[PDB]
Amino acid sequence: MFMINILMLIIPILLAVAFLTLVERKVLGYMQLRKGPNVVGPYGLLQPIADAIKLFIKEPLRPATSSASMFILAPIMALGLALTMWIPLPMPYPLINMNLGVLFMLAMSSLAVYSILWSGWASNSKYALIGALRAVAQTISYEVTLAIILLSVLLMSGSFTLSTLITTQEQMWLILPAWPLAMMWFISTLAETNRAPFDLTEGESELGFNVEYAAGPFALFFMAEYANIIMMNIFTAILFLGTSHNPHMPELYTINFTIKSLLLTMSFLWIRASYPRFRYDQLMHLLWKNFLPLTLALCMWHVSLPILTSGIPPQT
Amino acid sequence: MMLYIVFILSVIFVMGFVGFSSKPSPIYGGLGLIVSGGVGCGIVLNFGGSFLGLMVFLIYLGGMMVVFGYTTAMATEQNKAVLGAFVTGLLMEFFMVYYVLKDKEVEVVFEFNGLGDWVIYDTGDSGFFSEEAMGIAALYSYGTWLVIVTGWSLLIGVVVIMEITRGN
Amino acid sequence: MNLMLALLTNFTLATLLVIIAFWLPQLNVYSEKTSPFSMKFFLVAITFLLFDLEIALLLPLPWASQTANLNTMLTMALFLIILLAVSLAYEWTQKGLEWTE
Amino acid sequence: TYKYVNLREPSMDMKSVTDRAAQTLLWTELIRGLGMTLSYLFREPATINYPFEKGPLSPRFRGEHALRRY
Amino acid sequence: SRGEYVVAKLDDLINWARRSSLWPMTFGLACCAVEMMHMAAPRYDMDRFGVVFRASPRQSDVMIVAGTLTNKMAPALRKVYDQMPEPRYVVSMGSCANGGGYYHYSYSVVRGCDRIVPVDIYVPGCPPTAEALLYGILQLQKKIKREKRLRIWYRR
Amino acid sequence: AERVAAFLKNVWAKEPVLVASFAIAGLAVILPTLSPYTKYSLMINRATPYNYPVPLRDDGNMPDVPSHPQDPQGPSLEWLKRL
Amino acid sequence: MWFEVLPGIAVMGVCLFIPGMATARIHRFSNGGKEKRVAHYPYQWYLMERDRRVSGVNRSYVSKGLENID
Ligand SMILES: CCCCCCCCCCCCCCCCCC(=O)OC[C@H](COP(=O)([O-])OCC[N+](C)(C)C)OC(=O)CCCCCCCCCCCCCCCCC
Ligand SMILES: CCCCCCCCCCCCCCCCCC(=O)OC[C@H](COP(=O)(O)OCCN)OC(=O)CCCCCCCCCCCCCCCCC
Ligand code: SF4
Repeated sequence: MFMINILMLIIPILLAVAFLTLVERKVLGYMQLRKGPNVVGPYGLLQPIADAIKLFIKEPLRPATSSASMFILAPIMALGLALTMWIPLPMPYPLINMNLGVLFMLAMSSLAVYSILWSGWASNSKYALIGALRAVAQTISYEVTLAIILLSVLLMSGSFTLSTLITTQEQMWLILPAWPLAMMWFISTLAETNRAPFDLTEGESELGFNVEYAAGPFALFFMAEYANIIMMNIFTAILFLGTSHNPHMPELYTINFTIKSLLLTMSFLWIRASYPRFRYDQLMHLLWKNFLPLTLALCMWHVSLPILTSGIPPQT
Repeated sequence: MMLYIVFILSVIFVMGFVGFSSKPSPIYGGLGLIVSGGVGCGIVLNFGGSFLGLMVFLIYLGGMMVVFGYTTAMATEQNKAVLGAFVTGLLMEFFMVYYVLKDKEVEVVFEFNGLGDWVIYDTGDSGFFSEEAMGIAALYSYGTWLVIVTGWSLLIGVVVIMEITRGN
Repeated sequence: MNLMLALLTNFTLATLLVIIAFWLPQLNVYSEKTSPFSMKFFLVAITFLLFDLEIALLLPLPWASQTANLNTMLTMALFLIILLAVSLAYEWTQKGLEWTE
Repeated sequence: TYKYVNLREPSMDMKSVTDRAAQTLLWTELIRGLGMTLSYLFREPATINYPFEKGPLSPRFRGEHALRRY
Repeated sequence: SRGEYVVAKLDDLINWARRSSLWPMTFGLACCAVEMMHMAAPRYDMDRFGVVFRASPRQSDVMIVAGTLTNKMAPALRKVYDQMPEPRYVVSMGSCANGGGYYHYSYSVVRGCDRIVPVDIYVPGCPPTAEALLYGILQLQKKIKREKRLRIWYRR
Repeated sequence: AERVAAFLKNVWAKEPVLVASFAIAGLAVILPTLSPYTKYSLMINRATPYNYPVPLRDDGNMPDVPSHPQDPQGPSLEWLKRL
Repeated sequence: MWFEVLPGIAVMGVCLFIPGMATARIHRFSNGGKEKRVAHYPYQWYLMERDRRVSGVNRSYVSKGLENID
């Protein structure tokens, strides 16, 4: 039955990513005083399916890559890791109930930089490499704050278990005691996934690294990128917007937890439509000069606050 | 064949080492060292070390090895010896595997056994905690001296590297 | 075994889409088409590495708060974070975190 | 006549300085921008349903040349 | 079922996907690019047909030539066309691109973009209205709907 | 008295983020020393029974060690039920 | 109008509900109507393996009560 469980997790993820493209195009449209896809199927419900077929029957380029083996390794790694980051998520019961699940997601997330770096090499273009280096430097810089912020929150939880975050928020959301950390966690997730106002890769007039890809290989990078947008917003809701779990009616948890995860995913689309784009030197200064000093200071505060109130959580 | 998972991983561990030890282009050499690192974590996980195994992914693979690949793509300007060394490495691995799987005893400097790694595992545990985790958390209660010297060295690493790279 | 199947399925699935992506349009027959090291980028990577290593020493803090020597534990925990902030200040004042030539 | 566009002197009293500290730390003017896009989300879009609806024109419109008869 | 029946329906599925997801690469060279922007504007909203506003040359299915093609610009145009993954269509927008228009007799203007690249649709006007370019795009959709690639392969 | 006010009111205007960082870090180092509940953190940590309470062989002169768990002798967690 | 954006949200919302609903039901199906046992620490694993020996049938989730005691 476990094999059925894996497929009941993978296929719905891909379908959710497929229809996120539609929802993104329509929310952006109405914030721009237009409609978005409403011709391909009722209210554009067949638009995602048309786009998929079109890309997979379009001839791919595959230029004279310096390797031709990194060019095929990069999208496998991106999509393979993107699906792997879902297996420990409690919704409310994990597919894999890890003891160190929060640490597992950091570990797998830090490996996604290779697909950005490898695709830079494979393109064989000197300029495409520069774009890959800027993207890589952005991702590693902003996962410094992901690790420290996560550590600060877990000091009020007591473990790296993801399902213990549900117990921790059984009386109150962690957004209340730790809203300053939530702000810098939310922005740090935009920078990680190269989202506006942090999308210099897709931000033409300055550069992207996945420029030589077309057809199916391009869609694989796209699917992995959007599955990470949903996953990080599911992580945020679990971390800062805990949903009460009733063991007799687990579906009640899933409905409430999904609504929160959608509202946070739509917030990503909302923020894209509202602001201009950061300069490369300016998003680096937002991390090394503004977030990091506060994150380090709040880490000191959250190591000491539980001790001086007698509120250290249980180890188990 | 699932009882010898640790030995199978170790065999893949060695083959990766023969990969980048033969020194192909740095791009492929770093690729082979990532495979060995992942296999290396797999071995540590099956011995009960979960925090240590995951620390390999986060700090070694997702850390140092990213800096290695990052520096290679920017300062490396993207033969018979490589193939000769690579083939020589695999043959020695095959013979070492062949003999330890035939008579289950090999003597090369040390006396190695071939029964199986599972035979040395401890047979009793009923704790309400992770023994590995307790030891690592002791870094702050017992390892006061370790924390000071390690922290100072990391601080000096920042100072030293900026001095070296200024160039004037 | 469960975690092993989960990893096998995800990467096996990704490989299938990749190869059938490079071949499905090749079932079609389209006519053949025919025909500087930057120092600041390196310093970002190295600064991340030294910061990343110091994070490795802070991850076991949640377990370290369960000890009976909280006075000693809280003293060293604030020492590591303070030292990590001292490194940031040194780079900041020494123009390390700049992007102008 | 002329007017200055950007020649204001910001006040340096504590209340004013604290007002800009709250703006810097709590992102007040950025969230003021999110609200404007939220309002457009609930406005009726200006899209017309071409080809079943057409854009208005006037009797003076200049299109396809043609030759007339008496 | 007959082979001629499966191929007919497969041709309709690939045609439907291709004409419902036309991603254009717009060569905005001159005044005609302004009218192309009004097709993306809220009044007409090309995006609601599946036609994305902007696409990169390697992710694009149609090239819209909107403006005057000069002799100093022609080699760049052909290079972008040769790098478009197939299938690829070209829409010629405006008098300048169709035949040179007001600058037909100039020494520095290519008399029509169709002598540099193949052209599928010609949209007349100077400039064509944003509702006239949209009519041309929907005329390219119907042209793609009449394609019979699979029904001709099956009879080879 | 006026020098400090001029200095503080200038960083608060030009560098509000750094002013917040040092204030927060400064409280993390000071409050635990002055907090009266820091002693209860140690007592809670010492009260958690990870190990088995190995019994002591009885010699006769041990009036402070109970013969049964429910006897009144020995450490009491009454303070914890009320905290 | 804005409510024409909802149908896309419903499909995306339903696809994110299936993984959570499926795992909860499959666990109960495979564990005799109870939640899947959670064994993070060695002590919990020891009890679960003991339950496997006490069940008669080699299954951890078949519980034997007082009726199994003489
Ligand atoms: C009693 C003890 C109490 C201890 C704790 C006390 C805390 C007191 C409050 C401290 C300040 C709170 C920290 C806030 C974070 C400040 C970060 C910062 O650097 O600010 C300055 C920074 C930049 O400051 P700057 O650019 O204006 O200038 C910095 C300084 N100079 C002038 C020198 C350059 O602001 C930003 O982060 C830019 C935001 C980028 C765009 C983000 C879009 C926002 C979209 C809305 C999202 C809303 C949040 C959603 C959260 C949902 C979560 C579920
Ligand atoms: C006992 C255990 C704890 C021991 C901790 C000891 C280690 C501390 C580590 C701190 C982290 C390293 C930061 C050190 C760098 C300080 C900033 C600096 O480098 O100075 C730069 C600044 C430049 O000056 P300039 O830009 O030209 O003009 C405006 C300046 N304001 O020049 C300046 O004028 C800056 C002035 C000096 C900054 C002083 C910072 C003091 C912070 C302590 C605040 C504590 C308050 C807590 C109470 C809060 C109550 C609400
Ligand atoms: S056809 Fe008319 S509107 Fe278009 S570029 Fe030429 S002159 Fe300008």
